Amino acid sequence: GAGSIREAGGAFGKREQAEEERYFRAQSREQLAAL
Amino acid sequence: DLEETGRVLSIGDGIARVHGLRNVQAEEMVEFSSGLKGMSLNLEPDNVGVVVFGNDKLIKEGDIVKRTGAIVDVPVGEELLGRVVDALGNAIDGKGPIGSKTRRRVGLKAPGIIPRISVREPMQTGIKAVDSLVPIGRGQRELIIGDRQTGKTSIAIDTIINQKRFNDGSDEKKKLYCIYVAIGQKRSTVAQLVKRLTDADAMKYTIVVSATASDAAPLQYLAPYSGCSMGEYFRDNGKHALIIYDDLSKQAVAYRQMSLLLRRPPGREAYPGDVFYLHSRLLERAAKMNDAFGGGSLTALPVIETQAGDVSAYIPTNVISITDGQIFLETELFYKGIRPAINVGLSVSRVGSAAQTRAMKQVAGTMKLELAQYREVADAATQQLLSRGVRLTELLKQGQYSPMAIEEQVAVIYAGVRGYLDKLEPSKITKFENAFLSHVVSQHQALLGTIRADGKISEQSDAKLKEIVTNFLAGFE
Amino acid sequence: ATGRIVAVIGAVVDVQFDEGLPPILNALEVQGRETRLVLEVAQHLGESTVRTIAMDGTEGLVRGQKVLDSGAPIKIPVGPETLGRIMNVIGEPIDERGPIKTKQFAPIHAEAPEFMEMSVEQEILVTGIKVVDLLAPYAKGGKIGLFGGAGVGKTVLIMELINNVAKAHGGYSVFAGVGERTREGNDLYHEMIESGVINLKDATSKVALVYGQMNEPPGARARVALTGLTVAEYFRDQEGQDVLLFIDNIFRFTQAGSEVSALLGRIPSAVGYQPTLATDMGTMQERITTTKKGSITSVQAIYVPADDLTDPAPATTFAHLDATTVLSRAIAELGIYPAVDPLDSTSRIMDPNIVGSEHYDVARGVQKILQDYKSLQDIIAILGMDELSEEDKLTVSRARKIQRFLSQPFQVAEVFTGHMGKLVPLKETIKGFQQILAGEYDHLPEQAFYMVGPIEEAVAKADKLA
Amino acid sequence: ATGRIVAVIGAVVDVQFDEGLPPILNALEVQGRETRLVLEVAQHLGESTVRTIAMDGTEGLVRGQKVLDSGAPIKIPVGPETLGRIMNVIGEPIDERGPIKTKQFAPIHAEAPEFMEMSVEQEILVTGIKVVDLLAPYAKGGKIGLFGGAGVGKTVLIMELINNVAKAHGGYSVFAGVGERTREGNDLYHEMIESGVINLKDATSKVALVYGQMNEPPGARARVALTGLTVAEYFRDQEGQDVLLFIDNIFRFTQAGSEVSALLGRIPSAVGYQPTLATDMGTMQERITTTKKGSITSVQAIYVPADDLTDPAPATTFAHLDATTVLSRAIAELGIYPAVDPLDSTSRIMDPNIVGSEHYDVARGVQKILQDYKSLQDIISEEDKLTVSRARKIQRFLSQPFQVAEVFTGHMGKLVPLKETIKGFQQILAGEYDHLPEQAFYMVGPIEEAVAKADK
Amino acid sequence: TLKDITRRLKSIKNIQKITKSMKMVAAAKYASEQSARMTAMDNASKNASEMIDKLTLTFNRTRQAVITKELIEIISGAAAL
Ligand SMILES: Nc1ncnc2c1ncn2[C@@H]1O[C@H](COP(=O)(O)OP(=O)(O)OP(=O)(O)O)[C@@H](O)[C@H]1O
Ligand SMILES: Nc1ncnc2c1ncn2[C@@H]1O[C@H](COP(=O)(O)OP(=O)(O)O)[C@@H](O)[C@H]1O
Ligand SMILES: [Mg+2]
Ligand SMILES: [Mg+2]
Repeated sequence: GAGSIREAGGAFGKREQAEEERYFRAQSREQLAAL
Repeated sequence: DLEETGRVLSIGDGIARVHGLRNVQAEEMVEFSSGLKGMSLNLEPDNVGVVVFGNDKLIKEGDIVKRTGAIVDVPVGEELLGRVVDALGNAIDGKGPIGSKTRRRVGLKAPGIIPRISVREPMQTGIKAVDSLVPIGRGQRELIIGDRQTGKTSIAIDTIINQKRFNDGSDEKKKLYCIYVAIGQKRSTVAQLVKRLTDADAMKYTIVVSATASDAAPLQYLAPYSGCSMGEYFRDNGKHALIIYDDLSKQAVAYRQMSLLLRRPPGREAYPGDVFYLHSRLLERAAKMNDAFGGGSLTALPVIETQAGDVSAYIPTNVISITDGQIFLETELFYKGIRPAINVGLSVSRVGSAAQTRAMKQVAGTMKLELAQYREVADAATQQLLSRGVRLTELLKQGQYSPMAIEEQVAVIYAGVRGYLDKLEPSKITKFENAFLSHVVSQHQALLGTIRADGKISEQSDAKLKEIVTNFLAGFE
Repeated sequence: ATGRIVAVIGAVVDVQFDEGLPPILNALEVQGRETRLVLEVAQHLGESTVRTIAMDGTEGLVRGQKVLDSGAPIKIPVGPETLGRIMNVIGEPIDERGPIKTKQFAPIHAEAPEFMEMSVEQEILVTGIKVVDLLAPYAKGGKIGLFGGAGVGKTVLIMELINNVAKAHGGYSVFAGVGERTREGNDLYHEMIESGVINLKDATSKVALVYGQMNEPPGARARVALTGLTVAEYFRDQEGQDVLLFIDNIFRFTQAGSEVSALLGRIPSAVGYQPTLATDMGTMQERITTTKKGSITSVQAIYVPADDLTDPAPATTFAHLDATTVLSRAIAELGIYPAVDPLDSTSRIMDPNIVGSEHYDVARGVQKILQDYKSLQDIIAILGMDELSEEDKLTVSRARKIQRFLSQPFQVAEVFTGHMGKLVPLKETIKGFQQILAGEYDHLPEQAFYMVGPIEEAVAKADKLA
Repeated sequence: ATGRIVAVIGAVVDVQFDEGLPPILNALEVQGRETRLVLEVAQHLGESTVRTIAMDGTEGLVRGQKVLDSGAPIKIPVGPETLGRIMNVIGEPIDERGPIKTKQFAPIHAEAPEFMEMSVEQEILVTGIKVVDLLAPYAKGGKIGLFGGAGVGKTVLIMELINNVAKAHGGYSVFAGVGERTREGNDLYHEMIESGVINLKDATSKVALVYGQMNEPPGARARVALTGLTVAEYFRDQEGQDVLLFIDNIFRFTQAGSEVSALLGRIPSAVGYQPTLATDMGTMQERITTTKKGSITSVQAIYVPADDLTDPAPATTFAHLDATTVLSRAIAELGIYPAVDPLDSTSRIMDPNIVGSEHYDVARGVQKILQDYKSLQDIISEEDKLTVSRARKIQRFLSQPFQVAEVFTGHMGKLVPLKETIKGFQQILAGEYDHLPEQAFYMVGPIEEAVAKADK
Repeated sequence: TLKDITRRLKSIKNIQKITKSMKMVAAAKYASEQSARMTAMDNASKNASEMIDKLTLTFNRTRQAVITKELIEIISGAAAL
């Protein structure tokens, strides 16, 4: 049952997605500035 | 002569197709050549479908079916007290035949609106938790619902044994004749139950109707109605009866077997559409009559077994919709030693409050409120609520086969609710309860007799109670 | 016309006619019975045989027994003479007070009112119940439905509504007890006698009672709702009166139809129900309506089997109602009574142009905060309360205060709760909930809002706890 | 009465009789076959036709082939001559050791004992196994659910129960292989031969075997439990013994009944089980009881479908169970044998009014200390270390060497009486052996053997 | 619906395993905030186990209902021929 927290689309699957996008939108801004 | 006599066409699936019997009535008892009896279920243009009350092994194609001319009825009367009968009224205790003078149809409709009156007088179970928090009145239908092995039959047996203190006295008003209907139980369990009632001398006012697990499904279907007719006898002749259906889950399973073998459309959990009517027409017959109809009553304590505590299932919710309240028994409590494992937040008695005596009311209103607070909390005040609630929950525990008189319960709950037990530690509550109860029984029969005759606690009796409990708590471990 | 019984299977009886086959829905009288056994023609089977549904027990019926055709459907007495009386499914008196001497009789099977008779006016009906008046208000002349499983408070709520609306009502009232407890009918009868709404001595009675209860065979349970309908329809049409019709329980109509459909020879539908569930329900429900000849405010308790709202019977009833009060067992286990689910109860007059922008905004804000709490429930359950924002904690606290303040003590519930009942005006409800939503009571504990009337009683209870 | 086949649809055969229709549950004999084919009457269809279920395969059956009425239900040889033998559902030997030469035969369909033949108070059946007798005792004439399958010593416990009831009570055993794998049936036969429970050379055999294989039609698998129960009924009613009856498996008995009911065209109930599930289970289980002559105690292996205990088959079986023995692999990998889980095994007669206050209190104390020790393990104080020590010693002292394992392990087997068990655990709980090492209790009988092992 | 219940069971089983591992990791790193995290993850695992038990009951109930419903559909289709 891997990735079954996000696949169930609950309050935890939305919390996970919000984290991945927040962390990687900050990384992409820090990676495009240098780029 | 194919008008009062037929020949079996087919047999199997518990239904015998009979050719002939042209003058047979619907729902009439027929008699097979083997000695078995049946009921005319389907009158059809070319045959009669007969529900066999017994094993299909005994009925062959070509056997003769004679009609008895009577719609299905059972022997009723006082002559059944102390006897163990099967679903048809035949004695299975080997004590000879029943000498009954009266028979009564098993499918009679419950009384109407006018013959009834509100439930007013108490049905004492002798169980502190029931008699104080979930009081039952005469004429009520109170459901005992819970998982397997949670103590339901024990509640019923304690009630039956408790009725001895009233059935031995001279108050004919306050007597209660009991009927125990075993449906789908083990036969050895019913034998041990009948011995428990014989030891406690509770059989002389009890009828036991036995349709056990090896009996054909039509017998387990018929047993509750036979027992209810035996009770309606008392209800209609000015007396009071209590009937336990143990349990209606297995009766619904027997009826589902019969219905699926008749190829009827299954519904929720493969149950037929009329599985609600099956129990509703039965539990409606438990009624309190007004005085123009004799003033008698019939109280029903149906039992229902849930699966993993699910009380929102089909049959549990049906019976909850039929009855006047329920006594929930939880497994999580029963394992923790809280016995009777009565859930007080979920059990209710809709019409029993008006039946509770005044003394029990005086102590039980306070007990119920304190328990509600203890539930709603679990500093320096909430800690006192928790302590009082814990002491009360140990005060509600009780043993088996030892029901208590109402005055003794009043004394114990009094000691609990005024706050004397707040000194002791919880593990000593049962010790104090038993010792104090023995003390009050031995040296204070006058105060208990006054409370019992008065039905309430006068300020005189309240003062005497405070004195006795302070002295005992002073001189106690 | 006279026929003879050829088959008896439960409540279903086949009758074969030599001459004069009776129409469908005609009432037939069985000869040779102690009491009146009425058969209602349901189907024409062919070969001059009809299939009927018995309105009473069929025990003792013999094949070949004679049956007379009445020439018309079941006709009950209608009029002002039925007020204060109790009649059964076939219009016979069951209160031991003699014959109901009306001057007309109406068949219990009638056509629904046409499209050009419908009435569109939607004035509110204040009930004094905070959750009902706030979130799903009832309308005068509308159809109210109270959904709920076993033991959640449909009868308590409908008795509270009888107490809060029917006594204050200016017109007549009809209570149809359909497949419920007989002792509840006895209780209602005697309560109405003491409260004066039924008068046994003169003609000032304001309620007519029709009872076919759960001890009745399925034919009586299937037609007693129609009998009550007929009484209410007479009051609405020939009197032009405003009528109050209480039906408890209307699910038993469908359940009895299912029980007889088993034997009428029909292929079962979903969950074993009759294939005609929706059209039977529609034929019955369309007669319970306000026309432009008179008004019928209708309150119906709908049983929900095994707490499944998706069951065909409640799911079909949902479309026939203007206001639905959905009681929840989960809410009843939290001690909140009435157990109304605030995010499952709806009303059609919950419209700013009908209830005003203040009422509408307060209701919508309450529902918003309750939905937000429900969304947070999982995180609150696993990761505890402390892993939330401060705004989420504020939302949770306000939502819990609002949950408590939606509860209310009823006057019919005093006997087993001890708290005196409360009848909260609509102004006080809107004000209290506006104030809680504003935060004016974020300092009081949530347990102060539990089981109170107006918000002033909430602040008094808070002052008495501290 | 002679009939003729009118229809063959799978394992269902319709037989028409031109005179003397046989009652229901009668066995019929199909004529002209190289192996015995038996049909059991299920229904009377009308027009002198009965519908039957076959006990063997129906291939090669011809419409019109003659069928003989036996005149009774399936009759099997019952007697002491069935001990050590294997018979199938219709009572013929399947071990190739010759005919079973009993003097009488009994029909496999019988009514349960009447009401007045029942024992009115429950007594304990002492097995000589410490953990069973103490924590989850067996009742005479009761039904015991045996949980746990392979790798937990189920067969060793079965054979030890056979041996111990033969020694302590003098009562024989019957093993019914309901839906048995033929490989595991051969394995069981040979483990019983090597442990002395079955003796192929003299009449000292202690168990009778009845095998209904997995490759037999559902009727045979639905009646093999009745065949075994009939052998046990003989041993109880004619010799007044306390008989053991093993039903492995009971879920397969339910499954075969469901398959037979589906073959007969009956509408399935909830989850697909026969509509007669409770009554089939009841008519079987009610014959397992204590009468005035003797008793039949039944150990029954429970399989739970989908680990769902509310499934209709377990839920119907659990209504008859008086006890429960859970064989846990977490106990076996821990080194304890028998691998009985002492906290999950239950009993209905673990009640002071039945087993006595002393027994109840010792058992309760043992269970409470074991639960406390599980709690303390979960966190790994002052006396909690002493609770840990006493609970380790109790865990070890629940073990026991079996006699049926003597040839393989070398250790002598121990049949501990009830009083010695009660007092040994009572003494360990009081602290009378807080000095002895914890491995002085591992694999011993009475507590005296523990102190004797502590000496060395 | 059976698939919704299976999704939720799988999700909460994963949450329970993760919080148990986090409790062990905090128990190692604690050998005042580490103690709080250890107890908090212990409580989260306990609550997740209770939700898992209730959902397993609901799942078994729903799968029994689904089997019964499909059987009834097949039976009613066969009885109409
Ligand atoms: N108040 C009690 N105090 C102590 N023990 C009790 C109490 N009630 C029941 N027990 C014990 O729990 C056991 C099970 O109780 P009981 O048989 O009455 O409940 P049940 O629900 O009817 O069980 P079943 O499902 O087999 O019918 C009893 O044998 C009894 O030993
Ligand atoms: N408004 C209420 N306040 C307190 N308790 C209530 C209320 N409504 C219902 N209950 C509880 O539910 C019980 C039965 O409710 P009931 O009116 O019989 O509903 P139903 O007809 O659906 O079974 C009551 O006896 C009471 O315990
Ligand atoms: Mg019981
Ligand atoms: Mg109701």
